[PDB]
Amino acid sequence: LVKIPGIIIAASAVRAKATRISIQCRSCRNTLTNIAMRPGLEGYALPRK
Amino acid sequence: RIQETQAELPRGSIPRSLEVILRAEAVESAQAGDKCDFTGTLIVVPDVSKLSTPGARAETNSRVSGVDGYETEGIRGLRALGVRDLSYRLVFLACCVAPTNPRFGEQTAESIKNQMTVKEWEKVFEMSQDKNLYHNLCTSLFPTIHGNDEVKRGVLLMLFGGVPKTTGEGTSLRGDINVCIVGDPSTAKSQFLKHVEE
Ligand SMILES: Nc1ncnc2c1ncn2[C@@H]1O[C@H](COP(=O)(O)OP(=O)(O)O)[C@@H](O)[C@H]1O
Ligand SMILES: [Mg+2]
Ligand SMILES: [Zn+2]
Repeated sequence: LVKIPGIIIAASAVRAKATRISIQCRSCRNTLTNIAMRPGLEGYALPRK
Repeated sequence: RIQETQAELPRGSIPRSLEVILRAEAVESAQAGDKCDFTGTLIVVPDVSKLSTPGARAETNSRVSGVDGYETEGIRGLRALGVRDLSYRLVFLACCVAPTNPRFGEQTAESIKNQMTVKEWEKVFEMSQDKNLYHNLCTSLFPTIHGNDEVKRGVLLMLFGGVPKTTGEGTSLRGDINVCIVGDPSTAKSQFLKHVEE
């Protein structure tokens, strides 16, 4: 945890980051609802099987 | 594979048979039918047991839980945790082998003479020179059976055997003596057979 002073020289538009996702299989259509995404700049590797 | 001797069977029991392992010099030191005396250490050997009842799993001590889509459940989870059944057999590891009752203290007469000690050799020589050795052997071999001196003599000659031979054309001349005893019940036939065996 860090506390720093600065000045904001830009601010991107507000976009939608998923906190939960529901992934459905193409073959059997079964779902894997409510997969907890990590917070911040980070991605998720979908299950392969 | 050896099995327990009859002298140690408990009542109404079947002999226990276990496999013993011979390594290096002793590899071929035991042959079927021998009353050997294996000296070594008992050991356990992992077994692929067919027991349908789960028992004594062994798994990792690291606490790991599968993520969504890769949960530690089923064969996947068993494999991931490295679960293996701890089923074992008891096996004997014999470093040395030897007969339970040594006979002496290729094969030839000179080989036997060298193998047997001085006292045993002199005993064999003196009994060979001894007179009426035929009757002496018969009596000393059947000290409880009365009469049947002809049967005793025939069984002794059977024990000593003949001289097997092979003809030039290949046909073999059997040298072993075959003896049969026919008679009325309670005539000591089984007694002769049991004497011969023991
Ligand atoms: N001629 C004999 N001398 C000494 N004992 C005998 C004689 N005949 C029979 N017996 C005794 O009878 C018992 C039974 O004999 P057994 O071995 O059953 O003969 P078989 O098998 O021919 O019937 C034996 O235990 C033995 O001691
Ligand atoms: Mg009989
Ligand atoms: Zn599917």
